[PDB]
Amino acid sequence: VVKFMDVYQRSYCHPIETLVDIFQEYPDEIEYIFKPSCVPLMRCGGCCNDEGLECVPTEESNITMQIMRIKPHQGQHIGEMSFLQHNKCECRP
Amino acid sequence: EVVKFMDVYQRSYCHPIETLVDIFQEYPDEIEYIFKPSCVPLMRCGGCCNDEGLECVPTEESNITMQIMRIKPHQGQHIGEMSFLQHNKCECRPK
Amino acid sequence: KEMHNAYAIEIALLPNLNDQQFHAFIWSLIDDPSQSANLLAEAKKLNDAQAP
Amino acid sequence: KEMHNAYAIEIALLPNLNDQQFHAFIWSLIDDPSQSANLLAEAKKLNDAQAP
Repeated sequence: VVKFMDVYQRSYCHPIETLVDIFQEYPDEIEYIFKPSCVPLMRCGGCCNDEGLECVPTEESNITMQIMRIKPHQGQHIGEMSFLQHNKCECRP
Repeated sequence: EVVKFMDVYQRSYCHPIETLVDIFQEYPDEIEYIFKPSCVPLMRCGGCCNDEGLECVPTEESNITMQIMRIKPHQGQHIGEMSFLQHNKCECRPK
Repeated sequence: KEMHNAYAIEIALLPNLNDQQFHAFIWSLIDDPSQSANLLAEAKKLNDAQAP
Repeated sequence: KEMHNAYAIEIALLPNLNDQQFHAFIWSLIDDPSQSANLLAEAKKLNDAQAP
């Protein structure tokens, strides 16, 4: 059994590794196929245990990864793509 | 630094990953209650299969028990043990 | 430690606290488990001073 | 390791591999990067065999 305080601590609003679809970050790139199609990003997650609050990023960074891009039936390449990350999170109105 | 392709591939591939889940979403029938905390950390299938003919599904599942504060507003509150569904194994499989 | 969690549960059981107070106490406790008993008293004082 | 990642990139860019061979090779490489070179030669020999 997981103890109450241990739950509360691990669940409270903070940056957590979150798997995100690349198309969600780059919606105009629908013509392409990406490998991988999703990437691990530090994003604000968890609860504020309030109803007047919400977990939101107070500090952001950008991270660069090597992704394979395929335009079906005209070549593929592995290049660098940038993704927004959350460094600090807070419960806010 | 730049995340290498082989590391992005490995880390994004279908597997059980800690995911924060609304308790209300897992206990749809108890939204008279208010929970603290309102979400819990649960191992769940996530990631990609990089094959349009395959999908990431749980192939092994277990339950985990947590201490949660169950609040009946203005008429009580008490610590109760609550069970949640967890994903132990995730595989890419045909849809 | 079972004792630290027992104190956490006690503070959380005080009904008359609000969302903000609740969290302050629990998070302070989580950050510093040694202050567990003192944090319990102060919340007790607060809980009854906030009696409806 | 820059070496292992380079091998992974070379295999990934092979045009005639299918999604399954793709993954199998990359995943074997991750599992035992000391097999990177052999995995690439195997993958290259395969890619050329599966040419139109």
